[PDB]
Amino acid sequence: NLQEFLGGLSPGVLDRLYGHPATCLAVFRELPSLAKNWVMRMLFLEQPLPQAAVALWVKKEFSKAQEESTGLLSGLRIWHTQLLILNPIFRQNLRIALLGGVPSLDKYAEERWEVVLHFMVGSPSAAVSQDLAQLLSQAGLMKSTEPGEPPCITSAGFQFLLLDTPAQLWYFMLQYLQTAQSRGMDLVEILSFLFQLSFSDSLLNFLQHLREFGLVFQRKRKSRRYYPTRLAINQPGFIVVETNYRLYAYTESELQIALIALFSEMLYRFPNMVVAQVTRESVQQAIASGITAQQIIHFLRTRAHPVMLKQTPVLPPTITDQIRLWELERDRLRFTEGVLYNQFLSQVDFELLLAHARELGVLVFENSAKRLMVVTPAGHSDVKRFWKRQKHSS
Amino acid sequence: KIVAYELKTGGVLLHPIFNPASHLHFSIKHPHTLSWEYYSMFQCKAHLVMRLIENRISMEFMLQVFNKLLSLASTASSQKFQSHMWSQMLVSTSGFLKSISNVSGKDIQPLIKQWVDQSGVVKFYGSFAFNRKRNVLELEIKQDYTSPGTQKYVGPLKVTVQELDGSFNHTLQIEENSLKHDIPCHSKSRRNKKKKIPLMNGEEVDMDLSAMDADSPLLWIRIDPDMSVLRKVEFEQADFMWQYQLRYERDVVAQQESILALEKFPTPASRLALTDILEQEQCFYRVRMSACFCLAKIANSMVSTWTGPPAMKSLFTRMFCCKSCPNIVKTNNFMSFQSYFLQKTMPVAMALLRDVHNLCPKEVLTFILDLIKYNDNRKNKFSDNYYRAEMID
Repeated sequence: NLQEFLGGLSPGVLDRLYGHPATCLAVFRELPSLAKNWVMRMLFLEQPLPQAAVALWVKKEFSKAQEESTGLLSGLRIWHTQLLILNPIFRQNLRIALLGGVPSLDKYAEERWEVVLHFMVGSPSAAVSQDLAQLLSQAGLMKSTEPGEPPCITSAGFQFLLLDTPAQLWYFMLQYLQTAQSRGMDLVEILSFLFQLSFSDSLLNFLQHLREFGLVFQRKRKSRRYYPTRLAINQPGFIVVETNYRLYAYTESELQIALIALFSEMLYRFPNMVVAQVTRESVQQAIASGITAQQIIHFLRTRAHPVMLKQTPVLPPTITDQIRLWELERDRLRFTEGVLYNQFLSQVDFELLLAHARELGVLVFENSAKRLMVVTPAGHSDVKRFWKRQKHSS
Repeated sequence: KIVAYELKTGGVLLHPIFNPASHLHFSIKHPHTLSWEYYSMFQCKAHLVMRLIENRISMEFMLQVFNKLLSLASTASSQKFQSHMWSQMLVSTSGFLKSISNVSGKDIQPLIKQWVDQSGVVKFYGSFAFNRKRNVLELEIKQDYTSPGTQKYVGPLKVTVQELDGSFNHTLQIEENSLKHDIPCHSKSRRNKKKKIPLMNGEEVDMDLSAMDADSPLLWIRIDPDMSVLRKVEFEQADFMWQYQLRYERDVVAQQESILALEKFPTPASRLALTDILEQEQCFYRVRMSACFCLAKIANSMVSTWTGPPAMKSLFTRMFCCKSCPNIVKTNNFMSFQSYFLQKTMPVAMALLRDVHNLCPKEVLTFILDLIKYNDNRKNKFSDNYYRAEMID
């Protein structure tokens, strides 16, 4: 979430990111319930106040809200104890932010995201863009390994595909920012634009990428002015599920049919409907590709036709249980690197060695009944030395 | 005794050649210049080297050597010629080796050259590792040959490995550049079924295999079990292997060395092992007398963990006191000669118990004083002087 993204930041980047135009307001809206009230209170105070007052300024009931809000805003570093006055820069910017100093667009965003997903899946016809392809490849959801051949889809790719559009886009933009820092694009400048949307060379490239994603559209041969789409700020279902593992989806866009075929066997395709079967073969194929039953169940539930909304639960218990059992049927091997010792002599002496590999992060599996500790070869030169020291101590 | 003396000061040189031994402060050319401790260790090393010659050339051939010497002497002892034949009553080293070579056809000149003419004992440091993939046991035996009393051994070396399929002997060739010796290991199919594990002798016993490793079949290893060299072994087993070697071995020197090596592992499984040795008649009595002192040392080391009464007290009241009165000792009947020795050695080890304050507990001192007060010896056919003297000790 955006709260996680902002919490994972340093004070030096935080105060700079608190730009005058929008950031002080976008981060304010994040404040879930009560911290808004305290920010408004001590927006006009130039004198810090004791912490005991803030502690006792919430009744005994519902105090956990007080502690959680205080911790969240301490992490955000909106104020400092100074002994709880707010940061002067944030106070000034917030005062400046508080009395101081379309139908075609949504369709465009939908179509652009749909073609992006078409390219993501193995669609022969899709929009071509080398920058988009390499960005998706380095986002961790795609791997090519061969420039001549079109890139394939990794295991995480299917999971990302089956996610809903809001979370899908949000995670995609999170990965975009994380890779922006790697490629060298300043994070603060690009981040501030997202906040400003909900109200330079790097800016131009970032806006080009956003337009490729379909969140914005200049509409004037790439002019300075832009008109953000609905997705920039941040529908009825069509699938009918039977009790015999049969799906009737009122789908005209090929994207939905492809998504359904990812985990179902298609039987018929009518102009305004398509018939598929959820069989062991298709479900286990998806599970092997990497999906888990939770994504499939959530996808079918969110794309649930209004006819089956009346029944509770919306998705039949037999179908849900069958999908879950099919996914459980498979349990899979793992991969790690390690080295094992033996002849550990005294018992109380083996317990002290277990804490050496656990603190360094090179321990995989321990055994106090046989004395059997696995150590990765990456930290083999540090565990052996410790063992030698212990032997010397005797 | 001899490895302690030879590592302490130089070494004992049987058969010197005329100084041959300059590492020690007296001359070994005459018996009246020898130190008395050197004379005692000389006789001790001489009879151990004769046991080694019996190990190479069997005991019946050895008794035939001695009978040939005695028979030459007794044919010599009846002549009247003034020493034409009376010098057959005098033995030498060359005559003894020649009589050995006459009766057996083997000469012992490497063994004589190593253990007589050379004046040193050997030190063995062993450690093992079990290779689960190739099912082998990789021993690692290194010698300390740079100490002042030591020498380098290059002969063969017997090792006895007790695995789940039984006890197997292996001969290792320990040349100068040798360090790793790979010996093969057998199955672990006596852990699949509960079957009895066969011992060094022909018998077999039920073992509790819960402490054993799941991947290794081997229960214990003994480097040079028959004491066929003049050696000091320092083997690094795991503590459960020492406990299995204390419980189920049919060799008293291995039970003694496992008692000696269990003092470094104060775990409660070792306390259970020594307590099961102490309760066990049909164990040799000098092993139980050592297990008393080992149990006292282990009990001193695991204070602030010890649960019930002090060590060996409940065991003393179970073995040697009345059934109706626990604190009154039974009247003295010393006719068993093994529970007499164990009874007179158990409070001596029990008095080495110490509390968290480093003072002997007043539960053991009161127990010893009640052993002294309630002592009645008007009924046995044996005297009480050694038992009362051990009570004062």
